[PDB]
Amino acid sequence: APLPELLSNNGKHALMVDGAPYIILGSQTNNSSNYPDALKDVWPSMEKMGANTLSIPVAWEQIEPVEGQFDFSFVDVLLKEARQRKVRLVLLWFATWKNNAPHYAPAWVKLDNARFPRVVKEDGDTLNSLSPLGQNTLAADKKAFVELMKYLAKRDKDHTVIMVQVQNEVGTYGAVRDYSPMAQAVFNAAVPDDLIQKLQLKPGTWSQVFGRDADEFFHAYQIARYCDEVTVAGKAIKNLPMYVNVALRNPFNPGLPGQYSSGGGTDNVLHIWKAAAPNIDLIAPDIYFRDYKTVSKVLELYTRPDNALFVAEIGNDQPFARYLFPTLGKGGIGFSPFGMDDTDYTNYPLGAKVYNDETIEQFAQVYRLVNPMMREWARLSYQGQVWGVAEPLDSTTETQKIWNAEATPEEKEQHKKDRASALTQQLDLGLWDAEVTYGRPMFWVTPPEGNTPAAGGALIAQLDDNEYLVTAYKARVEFKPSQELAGKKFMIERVEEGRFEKGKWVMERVWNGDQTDWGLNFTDRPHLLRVKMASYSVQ
Amino acid sequence: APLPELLSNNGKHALMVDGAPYIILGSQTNNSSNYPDALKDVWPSMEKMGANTLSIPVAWEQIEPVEGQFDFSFVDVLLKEARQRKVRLVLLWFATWKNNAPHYAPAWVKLDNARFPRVVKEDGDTLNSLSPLGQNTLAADKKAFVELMKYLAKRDKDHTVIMVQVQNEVGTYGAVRDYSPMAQAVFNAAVPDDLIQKLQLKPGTWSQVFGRDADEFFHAYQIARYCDEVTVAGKAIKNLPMYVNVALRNPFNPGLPGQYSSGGGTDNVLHIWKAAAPNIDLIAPDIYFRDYKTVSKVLELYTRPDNALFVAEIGNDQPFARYLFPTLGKGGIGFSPFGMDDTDYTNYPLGAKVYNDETIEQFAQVYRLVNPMMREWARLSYQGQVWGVAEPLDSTTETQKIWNAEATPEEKEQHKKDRASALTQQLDLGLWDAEVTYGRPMFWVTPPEGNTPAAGGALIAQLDDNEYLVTAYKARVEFKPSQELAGKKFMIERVEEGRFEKGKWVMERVWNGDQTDWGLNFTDRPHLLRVKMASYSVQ
Ligand code: NA
Ligand code: NA
Ligand code: NA
Repeated sequence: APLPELLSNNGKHALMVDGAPYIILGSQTNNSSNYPDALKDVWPSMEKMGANTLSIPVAWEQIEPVEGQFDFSFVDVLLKEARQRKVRLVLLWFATWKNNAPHYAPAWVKLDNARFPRVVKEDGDTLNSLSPLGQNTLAADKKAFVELMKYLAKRDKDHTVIMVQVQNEVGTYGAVRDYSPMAQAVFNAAVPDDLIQKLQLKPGTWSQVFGRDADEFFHAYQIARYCDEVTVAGKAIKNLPMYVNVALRNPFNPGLPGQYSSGGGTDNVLHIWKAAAPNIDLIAPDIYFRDYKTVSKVLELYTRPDNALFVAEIGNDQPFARYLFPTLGKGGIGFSPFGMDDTDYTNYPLGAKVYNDETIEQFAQVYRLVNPMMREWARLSYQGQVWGVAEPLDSTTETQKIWNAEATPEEKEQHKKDRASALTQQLDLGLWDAEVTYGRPMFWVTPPEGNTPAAGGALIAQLDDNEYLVTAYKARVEFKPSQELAGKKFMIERVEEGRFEKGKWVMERVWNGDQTDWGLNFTDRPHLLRVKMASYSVQ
Repeated sequence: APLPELLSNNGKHALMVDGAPYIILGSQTNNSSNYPDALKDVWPSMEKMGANTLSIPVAWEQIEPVEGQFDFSFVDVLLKEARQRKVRLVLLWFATWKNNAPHYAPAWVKLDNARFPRVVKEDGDTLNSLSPLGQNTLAADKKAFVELMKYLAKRDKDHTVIMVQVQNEVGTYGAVRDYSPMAQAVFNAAVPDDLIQKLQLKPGTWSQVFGRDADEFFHAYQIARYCDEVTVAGKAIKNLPMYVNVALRNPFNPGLPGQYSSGGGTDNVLHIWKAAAPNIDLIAPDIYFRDYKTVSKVLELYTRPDNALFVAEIGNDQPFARYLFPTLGKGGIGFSPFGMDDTDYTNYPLGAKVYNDETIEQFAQVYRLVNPMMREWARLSYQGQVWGVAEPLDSTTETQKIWNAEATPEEKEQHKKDRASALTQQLDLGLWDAEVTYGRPMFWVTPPEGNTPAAGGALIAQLDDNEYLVTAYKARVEFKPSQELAGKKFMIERVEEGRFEKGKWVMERVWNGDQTDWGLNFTDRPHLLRVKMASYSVQ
C-alpha cells in the first residue's frame, strides 16, 4: 500500500491514506495510557465514539529507558490491537518537550543537565525546559526517534500508523528564550542567511533584524530547527507525514511570551516556523478555548495555503463537539478530542468534569454524520467545494440568565430578535445559498432560539452546479437562489436520503412534503441528503 | 503454622499471622448474630466489604447454658464457614462484662447475686454490674473461658481464630467502684506491692496513695486483675493474642467516672491497666465519636510504645471510613467497623441510619486500597516508616451552611482561604515532604474546598531514601524537598502504578504528564503508586 502523505495543491490539502483523501475522526488518550495494561481502558471509548484513528503517546523514556537499550514492546502490542480493531494510529513522540518540559525523556537525559542543558532565565535561574541549543540533546532525541521509525519501517508495512507528532507542545513557560552563555553567543551572532532570504529581510544580528520580537523569534527559530532535524532524520527512515502541535496563545489577547508557551507555533511565529522547518508537514492547534469566537479565530489562523488544518487536540467537554463542523468546512483533515479513555482522570477545567458514556456520546453523534461518507467527503473537500458551520452562540451563562431575568419586557423582545439573527448563518454555494438556523420546530417558521446546550451544525459539499450533499445536526438548512432570478421561480427539485456503498450513491427515501416545506430539519439522528435545486420559467 | 502473636519492638508493633505481619481489615457483627442461623446474614456483607477478618461474639450463656454442660456447636459451624470463605476470626468473649453488665452470662450466673455479686453503690443500692472482687465469678468465667480455649486448641490448629477479646467494654455505669463491705475492706487495705513498685510510688492504702483518683483507680485495678487472670488461664491452653476493648470517655471533656464506664481502660487509667494486666496484649479503643479532632486524639492516646493500636470497633456510618488512614498511619494493626450484617438492626445514632449496600461500600472503597498490598504494608509499618492522614474537616453543618450564605463577600473569601488551609496537611518523609489536599480538580491549582461528605485520605510508606509507596482517596498528594536544596532543582523521577504479585512489584503503567503535573490525584478508585523523587544539579 502506498505511504500516507500530506498533499497541498491550489491552496487546499488532503491527508492521503491508502491512496485517497482521509479524515481523521479521532480520539486521543490521556497522558498515562501509553502502556499495554492501559489499552483495555482505551478501546471501548474508541468503539463507542466511532473514531477511526487513535492518537496515543510513545515516550522516549519507555523506548530507551537505558541508553541505547531499546524497548518497543508497547508499540508491538499497540499495533496489533489497533489492527484487530481496524483503526489507524497517530503516534505522539513525547521526548525533548512535552508541554515545555522533559518529563518523558529517560532519567539519564532529564537528570543530566550538564550533558542536556536547560533554559536559563535572564536573572540566572534555571527552568525545567530543555534548551533547543543543546547539541547533545538533539543528537540523542534524533537517535531514539530514528529507532522508532526503523521499528515502523520493519513492522508496519501496511501503515497502521499514518502520521507522527514530533514532540508535544514545545516551548518554554516562565521565560521567552534561553539566556545561557551558549544561547547568548548565538543570539549575538548573525541571523542565519536562509531565514533572512526566506523572510525578505536585511541581514543582521537577532536584535538588529527583529527588534522587540528578537527573543521570541529566536526561541521559535531554534526550536523549529531542532524539530525539523528530528523530523528529517525520521523521514529518511520512513517518510510518514509529521507535524507539531501548539499550546495556543489567545489570539485576541495573548499576553506575553513565557506566560504562554514561548517558541511553539503560536500565531505570531508561524512565518518563522514555516521558514525554519520546511520538512514538518503542518502545525496543528490544540484547542481548549470553549467560546465560539475564539475557536473560530484559531481555525482561521491555522488554516492557510501553506498549512493544512488538523485539530490535533480539542477539549472533550460537550461544547467542543460542534467544532467538528467548521473544522471540516475549512478543509480540515482531522479532529481529535483529548482524554477519551477511562483511566480515571479528568482534565477539567480544560475538558469534561466527568467521564462517562454521555461524554463520549456528544462526539459519537457528530462522528455518525461523517463516518458514512468519510472518503467521499475527504475527496470533495480536497478537490471541490465544501462548507461547514457550528452554532455560533455559546450556551447562556448563569450571569446572562440573571441579566436576562432583570431585563425590561421591551429589552427581552429585543434580545430574542438579536439572538435569532445571531443564530442565522448564510452560505454562498454558487448559484444557490443556504441559510442555517438553530433551535426551532421542524414545521412552520417561528424564529430560532438556539439549542440548550449549544450544539448544532451543518456540512455541505457541492456535487454539481445545482446539487449538494448535506448533513446537519440540531439545525435547519434552507436553500434559496444566490442571485435574483429574472422572471424565473425556484424550488427544490429533489431531496434524497441515502448512503454511499462501494463509492456509489444508494437512495433510501425521498424527502418531500412536510420534510421539505420548511427547510431541511435535523435533530440528533444522522441523515445524509443529496439536494438538487432548480430554477424554472413561468413566462 | 506458627501461632499468631503480637510483637512489640523499638516502640513499634506487629500482629504476626502465619509468620508475618498482618492487618485486620475487619467487620464486626451486631450483638445478636452469634448463632448458626444468623451467619447467612453476616457473610454476604463481609464479601461486599472485602474484609479479611470477622469479629463476632461467643457468649458464656451459649457455651455453658447449664453449669458444667458445655456446648460448642456455634463455634464448630463458625470455624467451618469462615474457612470455606478463607477469612480469619476474632472471637469476642461476652461473659462477666458486656457493656458493664452480665446479660450474656448464663442464667445460673446472672440471676444468683449471692454467689456472683453486683457492685453496690455508696448509698447501698445495687447496680447490674458484677463486682470484680467476686471470687466465685472470676473462677466460673475463667473455667468457661478455659473450655473455649481448649476447643480452639483441639479444633483450630491452623489458627482460623487469630485473636480473642476478653470481655466486652468492662466497667460500671452509675458508680465509680464497688462500695460493698467486701470491696470496702480491700479499698481500706494497702495498695498491692506490685502496683506500687511498677508505678514508682510510696506505699499506702488506696486513699493515701491515689487521693481524689482512689475510687476510679481501684475499680480499674480490680477489673484489670480479673481480666488478666482470665487471660492467663486461657493463654496457658492456647497462647493466642488477647485484648480488651474500651467504652471510651471523651478525651477532651470526659465528665465523671460512672457517667462514662468507670474502670475500663479509659485514657486516665491506662497506666493502671498496663501495670495490673501484663498478660493482656493490648487495650483497644471503641470509637463512636464522629468528629475528626476527637477521633484523632483517641488514636494518639491509644498508640503508645507499650500499646499497639487496634480499632476494635468503630461506627459504620460514612464519616468513619476515612479513619482507616490515620489508623494505619500510626502503625495500627487493624480496624473493625461495628454492625456489618443484615440482621435488621441499626445502632443509629452511633452508626448508620440505614443498612444497605451503600453503607458497606463506603468501607469497601477504602479496604480496596489496602487489600492488594496488605502484607507489604504490614511489614513496612512494623519495620519501616509509614504515614496516614484523613480529611481533617468534618462535613459542613446546616448551621455552618446558613452562616456561610449570610456572610459578607470579604468574609466568604476569608472563610474559603481558612478552609483551604485547614484542608492542607504536611508530612515530613525525610529528604522529601508530601502535601495532602482534599476536594479539588485533577488539573491546575485551584485551592481545596473539601469533599462532600468529608471522605478523603492518604497512605504513604517509605521504600528508600527517595522512593515511596503511595495510595490515596479523594485527595491530591504532592511531593517537595524537605530541606532547601542548594543550587539543585528537583522533580519526580518516576511514578509507576502497579501491584504486588508473590511479594514482587509488577508495573502496570507510568503516570506522567497531566497525571503528575499537578500532584498525584486520586478519586474513589484504587491506584497503588511507587513514587521516586530526584534532586539534580543545574550548576
Ligand atoms: Na453566489
Ligand atoms: Na525532613
Ligand atoms: Na525538613
